[PDB]
Amino acid sequence: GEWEEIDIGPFTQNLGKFAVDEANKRGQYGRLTFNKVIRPCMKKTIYENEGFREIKGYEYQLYVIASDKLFRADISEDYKTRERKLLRFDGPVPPP
Repeated sequence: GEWEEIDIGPFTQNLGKFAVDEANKRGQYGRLTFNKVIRPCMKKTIYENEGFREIKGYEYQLYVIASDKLFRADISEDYKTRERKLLRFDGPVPPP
């Protein structure tokens, strides 16, 4: 089980804000207005495959409501620099 459901608290809500912010720069859905992240928020941890198998970072799967539409966002997050990248942002997706 590489995936782990995490809370949808302020940190996760801000992850959804990052997703909508990046989705707006992408422009695939035009200007979106972040509303909230809903359950479930899944986090997968990515490890070094060599040595002490340290954590490279994380990838999240978020269901983000933006402009009254439900989107599925996938975000990578580096472990050391916390720099985040929007991997995928698809919608409208069915309610999870």
